[PDB]
Amino acid sequence: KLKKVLDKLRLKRKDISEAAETVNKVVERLLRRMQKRESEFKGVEQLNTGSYYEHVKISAPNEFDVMFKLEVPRIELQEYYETGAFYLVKFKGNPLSHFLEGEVLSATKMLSKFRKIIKEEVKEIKDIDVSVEKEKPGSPAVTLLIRNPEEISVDIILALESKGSWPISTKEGLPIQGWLGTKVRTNLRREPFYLVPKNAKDGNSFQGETWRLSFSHTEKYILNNHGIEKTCCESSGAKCCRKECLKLMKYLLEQLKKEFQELDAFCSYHVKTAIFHMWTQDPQDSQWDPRNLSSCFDKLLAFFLECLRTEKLDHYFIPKFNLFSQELIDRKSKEFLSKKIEYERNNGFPIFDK
DNA sequence: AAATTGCCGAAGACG
DNA sequence: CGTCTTCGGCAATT
Ligand SMILES: Nc1nc2c(ncn2[C@@H]2O[C@H](COP(=O)(O)O[C@@H]3C[C@@H](COP(=O)(O)OP(=O)(O)OP(=O)(O)O)O[C@H]3n3cnc4c(=O)[nH]c(N)nc43)C[C@H]2O)c(=O)[nH]1
Ligand SMILES: [Mg+2]
Ligand SMILES: [Mg+2]
Ligand SMILES: [Zn+2]
Repeated sequence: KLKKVLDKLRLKRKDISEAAETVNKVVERLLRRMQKRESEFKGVEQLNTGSYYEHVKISAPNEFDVMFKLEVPRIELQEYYETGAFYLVKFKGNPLSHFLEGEVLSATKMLSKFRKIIKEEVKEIKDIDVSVEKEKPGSPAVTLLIRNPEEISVDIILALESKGSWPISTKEGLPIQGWLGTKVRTNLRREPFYLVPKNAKDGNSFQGETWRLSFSHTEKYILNNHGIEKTCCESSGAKCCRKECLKLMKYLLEQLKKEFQELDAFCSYHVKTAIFHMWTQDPQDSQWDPRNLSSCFDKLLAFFLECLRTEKLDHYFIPKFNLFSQELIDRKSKEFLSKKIEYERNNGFPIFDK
């Protein structure tokens, strides 16, 4: 049965071809625009991210994530309160000076200009039906809506790229030592880290100047290199069911979110974070044999439910950042989700049949 | 130095 | 399952 669900979740190449062709055209055009000329974003480079490029996108290739990353040398980070994830950016006749607010590089000012330029360029596109979605307060994304004629959304994410050592709140994160190993962990942590203009929610409003850490590049690597054995899922190695379990859990949540508005606070990143923890807890590829899909999915569900119950789901890269804090998600919402998941779990997952 | 190019891994399609 | 294919990511090389 789970196999049948995975078959239906599996993307079709025809859909992939048609969607990628249009998405690539639109993005290539926006990127070229940024790169020329007298703009503060001139040196941005593209990094494709999220579920489509990690091969865990489900049902249809109808949502694409892409970062336009700007390398910003000599930036100084000040942790926003003790959040671990959120930062004020300051510096040691540059283009980003327009976005200053004191010594502080305002995420909001910079994102607003970035968004302005995207919109202007989108207006110039005549051969493709593309519009930009209304702004969502606090979000780092400029979201495009493409009609291909089928609906495809594309999040363009501005990011700052810093080549320095990662902020200390990440020091005991990425606990992959017994799974992917020490060389991998050390090498990953020598790569750049990113900041996206997602504002910290502070009480009733957002702090407009704040940025949030992003490890999209590291996560992409992990998804593509996820076995304790180097040949995991390769042509001369054994297939595991790690990604299949992730797809099923994402589907379960998507389906539940579709019919209950009280689940608005939950997102796929919660599921992705949960399974990162599970892959740490069960590092052996033998624990993710396709023959044991049902059992791996069940263990993931059990862990997720325990996260809910204990109101604790630590960010995988930033252990003191609790995604399931009361500040972020009300206890009642988490109890609501537990009930719905337990029900589906206890009754053969009827929601999988649409 | 911006743009093209092939290489080959991941995984869909098909029998 | 094996073989075929397309798309993405890389970086040399123009
Ligand atoms: N590259 C990137 N993009 C980030 C990001 N953080 C947020 N984004 C982009 O912003 C929008 C909205 O952000 P959000 O915080 O308000 O809500 C995100 C949305 C979902 C997952 O979105 P996704 O990026 O598209 O993930 P997929 O892996 O592609 O999965 P699908 O469901 O299959 O698409 O989760 C929320 N969320 C909460 N916390 C998040 C986080 O820390 N990182 C991410 N990526 N999402 C997070 C979403 C996205 O386009 C970031 O760090 N890097
Ligand atoms: Mg996505
Ligand atoms: Mg998205
Ligand atoms: Zn694998």
